[PDB]
Amino acid sequence: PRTPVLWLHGLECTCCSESFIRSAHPLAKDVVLSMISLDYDDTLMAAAGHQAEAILEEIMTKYKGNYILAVEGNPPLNQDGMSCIIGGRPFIEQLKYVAKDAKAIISWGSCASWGCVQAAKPNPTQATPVHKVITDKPIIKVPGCPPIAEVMTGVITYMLTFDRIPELDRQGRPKMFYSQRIHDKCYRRPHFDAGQFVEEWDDESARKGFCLYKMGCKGPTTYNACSTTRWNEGTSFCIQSGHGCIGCSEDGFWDKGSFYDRLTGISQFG
Amino acid sequence: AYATQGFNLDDRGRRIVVDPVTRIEGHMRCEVNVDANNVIRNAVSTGTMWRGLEVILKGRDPRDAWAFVERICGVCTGCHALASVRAVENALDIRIPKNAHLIREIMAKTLQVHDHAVHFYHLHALDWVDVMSALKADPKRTSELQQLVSPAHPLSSAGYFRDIQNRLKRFVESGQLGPFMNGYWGSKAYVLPPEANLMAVTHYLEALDLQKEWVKIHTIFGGKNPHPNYLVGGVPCAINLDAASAPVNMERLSFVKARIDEIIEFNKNVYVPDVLAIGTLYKQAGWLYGGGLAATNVLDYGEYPNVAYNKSTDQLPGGAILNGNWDEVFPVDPRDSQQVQEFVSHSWYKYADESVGLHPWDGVTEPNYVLGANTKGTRTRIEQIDESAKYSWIKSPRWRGHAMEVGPLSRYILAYAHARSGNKYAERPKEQLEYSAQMINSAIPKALGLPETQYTLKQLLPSTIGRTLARALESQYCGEMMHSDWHDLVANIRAGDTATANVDKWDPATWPLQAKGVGTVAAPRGALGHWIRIKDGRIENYQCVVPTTWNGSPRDYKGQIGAFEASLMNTPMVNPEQPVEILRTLHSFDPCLACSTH
Ligand code: NFU
Ligand code: SF4
Ligand code: SF4
Ligand SMILES: [Cl-]
Ligand SMILES: [Mg+2]
Repeated sequence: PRTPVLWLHGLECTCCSESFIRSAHPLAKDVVLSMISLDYDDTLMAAAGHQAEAILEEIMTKYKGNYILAVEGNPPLNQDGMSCIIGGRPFIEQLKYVAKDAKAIISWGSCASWGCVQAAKPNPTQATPVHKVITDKPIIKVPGCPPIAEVMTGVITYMLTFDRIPELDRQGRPKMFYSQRIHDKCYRRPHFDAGQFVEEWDDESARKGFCLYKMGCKGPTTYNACSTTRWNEGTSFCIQSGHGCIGCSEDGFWDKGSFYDRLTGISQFG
Repeated sequence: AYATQGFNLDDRGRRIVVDPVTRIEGHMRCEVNVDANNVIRNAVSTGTMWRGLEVILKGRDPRDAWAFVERICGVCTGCHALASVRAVENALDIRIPKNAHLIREIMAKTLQVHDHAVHFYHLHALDWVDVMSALKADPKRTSELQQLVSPAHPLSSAGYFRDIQNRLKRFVESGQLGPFMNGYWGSKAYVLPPEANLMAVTHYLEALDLQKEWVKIHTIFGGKNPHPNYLVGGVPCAINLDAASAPVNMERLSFVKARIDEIIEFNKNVYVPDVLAIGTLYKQAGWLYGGGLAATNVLDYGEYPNVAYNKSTDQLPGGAILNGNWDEVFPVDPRDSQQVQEFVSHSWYKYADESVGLHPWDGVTEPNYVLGANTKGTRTRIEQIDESAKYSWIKSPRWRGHAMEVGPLSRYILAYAHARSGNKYAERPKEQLEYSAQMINSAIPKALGLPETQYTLKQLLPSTIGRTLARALESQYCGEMMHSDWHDLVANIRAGDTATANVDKWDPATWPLQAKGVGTVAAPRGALGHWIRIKDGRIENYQCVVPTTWNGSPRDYKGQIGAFEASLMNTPMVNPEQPVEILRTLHSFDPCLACSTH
């Protein structure tokens, strides 16, 4: 019996669902066919409307306290919650309903974890992360916009193998993936350490792969696996391809000033 | 009941509600009315989400905007970033270097292919393919079908198909059907034979594995996928051949070329032939519904110029066609205040005067969630939405007051029209179309032992089958184009031009104290534009009009219907409680609801 996963979608861009299917180890194909039972998911499921909604009732009954709730996106509280409508009702009502009998909740991405772009000032929909709405259930936060594909399937794999949520840091993120700052093992560190920086795009320094701190790189204050695990089967990451980290796995990163403004107090990060 | 655009709308019949519409991006509610014979006579498109990115952008730095707007959508990932950097560069009079141009084009065409192919197999296919009928297929006859549909596809043996069939059989017999749970399998809306269904399911699984390889092009140039990085003034991926320490070197470029060659093979051997074969079989069943506005009014901004900054060399040449007159393409100007305008008469927003449409440089986004008097249910529990009043988070874009369809089908109709008036840049899309028509009408029927048909492109293209076909052809053309772009990029680098960014106007102290700009993109789902005003280094106004905004739009002040609503009209449903035909036609637009509402 494969563990049922009910994958809900709130206010979102769908980057988390897309990242999931980029996983090389394991393949998303193998996750869906052999590891979980992906019983509700708006992006992939065959049923629509009344036939889709009826699945939730069936799974919650049959696997009470034995299904995982995965949430992509987040609930808005403004517009009486009707800036995100599902089956004619606010999304917050669906979220609360499915959460009550879940054995574990995964907040996929920065949207579910923290609020992400729709929660940036002035937050016209009062988009609210899942843990501020569901307060009586065990939640794992997997932040990033989106998180790395292998981090997402890594979390699932751990949960299915062990029937446990992995050890979390104090922000609710799994230590197995979010224990290092980007700046800890970033391959440009030897340049940072020698005070060798890009000062303008496509300068001689940029063509030599010098450090991106002075171009606004937020790697020194951002926790994720991008520098080591990297993206899309270890092909690259933001810094390797020439752009500073914008801090996308950190709470409120959209409202920490311009992405191209440098962190102050560089000595701090030596 | 009223008449508009040659359609007779009537809401007297039985009301059917589909909420949620699944296998799309984001959130949509669709309602229809059917007559005594289950034919759709009214259709209502409701966008059921809004985030307010246009509001969030105010006061921020234009150089940062691309990152915010990129998060409008993770499916069409990067097309908003491109629009944004183009809009800011247009406002600030920045010309990007040739290598930045070519790298952006390669990224855009990679998105086109990834988005189109994933859409067809993972979102659309299940409206045409019965997965349960694939269980009953003969593996030998499936192999024989494969070899007829696509001789050059190497994965075609009977044992390969039987193996795929057995894995599916086991999955089903487990009692945990997952994504196939509560499906409409066995509906008479499904017409394919078992062998075709098994072929399609096999390709579903193939595409799901392969799609993660294609996006590695984005990862090289833009660091990650989804949501690769962009830059105002060029690209961040600096070039050096003669280190291991540059973002782009010859080894990285050779890797990109290998991914491009894989894409070309997939489009030619799997995707295009599947759509031609499935299209032929539904054509044989007489399922030519879903034309909607494509039969009359189509629009695209035009994209992919052979020569940078020279719109006459667009390889998907744009413009506007009205009233089904393919002999006259009107030019489209995103700067003209009397052309692209958005109404909110039937949308959950407010203007000073909702009898007028606003050009996006003058656009306003103020939410106004309120339901009409004829609503069944309450503000937080809608049973039947009231389309006489405000009924969607999607604005209503119009072109000189006309309702238009956008997307790959629109671009292919435009390309065909341009080609027939002597535009040689449109020659390849024209060739693709004529080849496709001959396959659908003659070659495939003859190979399958079906009678030959004599549909013109004028008849075949304005339909749900035609819309699905155009998407596949565009995928193929985009793959072919980025192959040429790669050669141009490598040639330019080898000739000594390594420039990737123009930083002359990077610092806001160099900017005009106020400015306005527009960036347009042929996004996977159609015509995308971003319109920006800048004041004293900050964003003063930022308005997006997105392809699914056009296609999914509610009615305007005159009561004219948009593309989704028009396309559902006059379609028979086998069972009005099973939305198979509704889903087939809606999915043919590849609705992106987060895009549509932003
Ligand atoms: N293609 C696409 Fe997006 Ni998710 C839409 N509609 C566009 O800009
Ligand atoms: S070493 Fe730290 S600031 Fe330079 S993470 Fe950003 S480019 Fe590497
Ligand atoms: S912006 Fe890129 S390196 Fe920082 S994906 Fe990794 S934490 Fe986001
Ligand atoms: Cl956030
Ligand atoms: Mg808009």
